[PDB]
Amino acid sequence: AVFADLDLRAGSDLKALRGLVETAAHLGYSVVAINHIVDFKEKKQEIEKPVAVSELFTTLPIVQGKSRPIKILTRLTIIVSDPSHCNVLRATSSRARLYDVVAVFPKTEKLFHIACTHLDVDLVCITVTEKLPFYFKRPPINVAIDRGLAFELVYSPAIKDSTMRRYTISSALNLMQICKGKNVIISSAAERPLEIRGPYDVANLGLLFGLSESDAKAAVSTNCRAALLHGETRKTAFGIISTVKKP
Amino acid sequence: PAATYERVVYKNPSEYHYMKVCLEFQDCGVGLNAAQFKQLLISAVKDLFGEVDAALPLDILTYEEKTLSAILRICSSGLVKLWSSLTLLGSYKGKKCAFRVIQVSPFLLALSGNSRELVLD
Amino acid sequence: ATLRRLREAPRHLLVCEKSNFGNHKSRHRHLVQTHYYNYRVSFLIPECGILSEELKNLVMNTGPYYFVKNLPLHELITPEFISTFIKKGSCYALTYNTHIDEDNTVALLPNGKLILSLDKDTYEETGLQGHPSQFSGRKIMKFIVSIDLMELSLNLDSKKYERISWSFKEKKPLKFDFLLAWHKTGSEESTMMSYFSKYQIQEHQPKVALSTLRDLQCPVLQSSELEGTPEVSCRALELFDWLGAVFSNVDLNNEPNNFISTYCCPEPSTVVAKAYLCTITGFILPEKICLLLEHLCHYFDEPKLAPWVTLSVQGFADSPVSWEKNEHGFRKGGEHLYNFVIFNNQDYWLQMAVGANDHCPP
Amino acid sequence: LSARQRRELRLFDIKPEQQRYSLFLPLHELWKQYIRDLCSGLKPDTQPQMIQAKLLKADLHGAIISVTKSKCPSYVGITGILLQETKHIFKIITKEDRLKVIPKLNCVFTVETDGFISYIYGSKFQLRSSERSAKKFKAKGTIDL
Amino acid sequence: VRFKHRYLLCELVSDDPRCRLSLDDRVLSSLVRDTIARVHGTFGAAACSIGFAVRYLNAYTGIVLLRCRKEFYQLVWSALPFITYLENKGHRYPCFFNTLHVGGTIRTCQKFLIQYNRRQLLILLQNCTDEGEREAIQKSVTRSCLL
RNA sequence: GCCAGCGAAGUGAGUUCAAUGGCUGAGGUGAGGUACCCCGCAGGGGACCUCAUAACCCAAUUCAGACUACUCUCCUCCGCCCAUU
Repeated sequence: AVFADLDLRAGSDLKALRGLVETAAHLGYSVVAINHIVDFKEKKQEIEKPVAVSELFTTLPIVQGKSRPIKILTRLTIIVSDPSHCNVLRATSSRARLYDVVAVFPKTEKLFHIACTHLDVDLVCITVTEKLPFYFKRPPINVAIDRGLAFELVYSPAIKDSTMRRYTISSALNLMQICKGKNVIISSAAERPLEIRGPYDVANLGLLFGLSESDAKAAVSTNCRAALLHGETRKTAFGIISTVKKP
Repeated sequence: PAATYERVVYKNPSEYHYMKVCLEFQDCGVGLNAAQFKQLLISAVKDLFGEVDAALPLDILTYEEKTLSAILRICSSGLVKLWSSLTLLGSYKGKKCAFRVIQVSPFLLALSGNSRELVLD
Repeated sequence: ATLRRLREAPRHLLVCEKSNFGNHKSRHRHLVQTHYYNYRVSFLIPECGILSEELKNLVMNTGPYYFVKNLPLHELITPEFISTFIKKGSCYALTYNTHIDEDNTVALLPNGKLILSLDKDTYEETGLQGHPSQFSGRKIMKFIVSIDLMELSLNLDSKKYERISWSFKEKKPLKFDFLLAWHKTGSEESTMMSYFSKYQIQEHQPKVALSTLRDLQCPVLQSSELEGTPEVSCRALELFDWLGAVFSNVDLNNEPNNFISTYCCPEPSTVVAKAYLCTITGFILPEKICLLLEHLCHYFDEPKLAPWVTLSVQGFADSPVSWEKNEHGFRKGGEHLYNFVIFNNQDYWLQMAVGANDHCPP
Repeated sequence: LSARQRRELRLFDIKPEQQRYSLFLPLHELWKQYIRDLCSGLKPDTQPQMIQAKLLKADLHGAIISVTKSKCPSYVGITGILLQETKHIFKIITKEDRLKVIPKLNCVFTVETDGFISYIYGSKFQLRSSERSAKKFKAKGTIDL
Repeated sequence: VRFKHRYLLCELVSDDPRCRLSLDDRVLSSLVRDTIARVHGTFGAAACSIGFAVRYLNAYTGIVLLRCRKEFYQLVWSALPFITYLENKGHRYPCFFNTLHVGGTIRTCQKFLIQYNRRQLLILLQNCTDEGEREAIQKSVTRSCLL
């Protein structure tokens, strides 16, 4: 029953980051998750100290609700088109062990097949910009919903154009018609310093997609916590949690 | 003289829905008007969802200038379409406006008293 | 399928009743006393400018209440707190600004039942026996644990009391911001400022808002007709929607312009020169609402100009249990409210407004 | 042979319940010294996946557990050292003489090390636990508690 | 593993057979998308970008068979009367009219087209009373009886 | 081990560029509340209102049996833990 969990694609500078954190803490949010877009052309890996939130923010974000300390997550969104770049991401399962939730973005149907079949990821990114048609096979979706794969739908087409709005709503209606709507969570991107709307109306932005009259909000509020759970069971251990506790 | 007892139970007699929204304009160029807000509400649903769905029976209550707050009503048909139209951020001139909804009710009393904070200290 | 989801429904329940004050079967006093948590108590009188002092002294003395920051739950199960506040009066307690579908919410009943609605994590970490209450289809969202303190006060050495004490003290210390009140029904006086002196207790008075509205177009009613006769009387539900429109500080005529506002007043009606409006906002005790309802009943003893007065009470929109057994959920909104339309021949109307997912009592 | 070995039993009775639990105290010291001689590294910090490998590959027979979250609330708040282990349950002994049977169905156990605390989700840990140290531990399923 | 498709027949009723000769798949698709974009927004027109497509077209006959989804055929068939003002090389005014709505099932849709064509042949005969068309009618009846 | 086909009408649904569990209301069942009615063993029976009636999945010739995927639902054998006499 953990609400207020979305995925943000936002890094420009510290000032815009502080503004987005203050805006999210003001409106309705209690967990901020920052994505980092990495494409297949650059192939860069800077994982050790790239962001450093706690050394630069001031000790607490204050919200209007229960006034609880906001947990801040650092996630990685990897755009993967080539199959060799997917093999590079296969090589990163033992070399560098950070970035609690690993989010792959597929473009090839064979690569999307082996992503749901063999490749150990947390949440598959599905965004459609500038004419990307894609078919859906149902038994890997069944293995995905049996495993725990929550499908990410990162949306921000309303700010730039309207054709991008059309392709996103068409791909989302196709996803809701084929995937049947078991675990699909939607999230907003942040390039401009104000690209966030109300938290209760994200439920209707998912209800325009479909998925239920109420289990859209119930499914995002359950499956984002289940996504943090899946990332934690990938990070710590698959059945064990070992934490150093020195009182 | 008349004194008696009678139990009457209704099913969905509400037929209306009200929205209290506080406006958060980004730029300092606040050239608001009562007619221009209505024109923006018409032009948003037209390009976003439809001109047929833009002329839904809607009106504005307690339109406040400095406080930047208003109440919009639509009947029980296009409330979802109104929420999504105000979600997808239809603009007017090129200064992009953030439209953030405070509260929605089917009642003008539970909305008018308080629902959001319920104590502000 | 999706087009029907665009326009299906939010759920609505609106129940209207008519009754007598001099009737022995009238359970309005039980319905006010056994309703516990209240936020906004407003009353409306047509054709009355100056308020009497007897009602003004009742309005200015509806509180007070108390606010304690970070109070642990194991203070609420001590025998001193039971023998001091619970056994000697009506003690009311509720957590502050914790959502019922999102966060943990604890409430205390005057019968002695501490009822706490928890999520799955807190229900597993405390280890108390409860029941599955709020679902998500096949998954379970929120549990409710009820602990009857009056039965445990008779046997303080039982295993149940030490189990709950070990669960609250050492197993999972839960702290919340508590709103507190205590209706005194005891000869031994002991204030709450001296008991909770270790934590930052704050005494607060309810806010009083007074309004005198001009040229208000009030509908004409019949006492012995709920549905309303054609062309003589109006409907009580349209009068309730107009009541909400008046309490939203909105009262205008037809305005043909670009920003078209079509609003039909309930007709036939009567123009009222002065409308007195009072709103009390805070942690309202139901016994003060009982004295207010008795004073509004006895207001029509003298020949007055008001045909009917209005008493609307909106409760807390973030409480676990309201209307004596019913669960207050939050499906994108929804509240619970009750109204009184008091006539001059001791007849009244009992309205009940229900939000999205909540059961209605008789 | 199996039905011929099931004559008396190999399981506990009423008679070993009253065995004065302080006599079972050197089993905890044995397990603690076995953890001290197994890991043999404490001071700076080192490799929590080495700790997950030691907690997967070793037999947890005769160890201190405590139920920290479970689907039944009455199971939660139970500590003690464990004595038996079966397909989907295992049996522990607690304080003043009484023993409890905790099922590994949907629950998680806090285990106290010499200087560490480990949460173990007892969902996939099942099926004749000599199979755990043998083979076949893959990455399937998450547990929401 | 499949999706229940819906189909619809529409007749273009107009004179001046340059309008009958002015038909193309891309032009009709862009016309229907542009006239839905005026009536419906992104949600209505973009669902026609994935679900709606041209399926069967005849130039001289003027019968157009189109596809549409289960949750969108009401929106498509409500968007069909608002197809107005086709601007082209000449000043034309074409207009669609629905014959019958067939729930998928292309085979009986082709069956109903044959009976509609026979009704369009046989009823036009008595009012004209001309042998030059009647000879082609007799040839068409003979060729249909050879089938 | 081997050895036996019928091109002509149209399946208590028979489609194949691949239709058929759509809406409303009262009763069934699992529950809650009662200021309704009848009968006099504290009570019993009927009456009024609301919530839940899902998931697995989809037929192309049929049937029998076995399999795997189920949980609104019913008949039993049970185990553990909590509380009482």
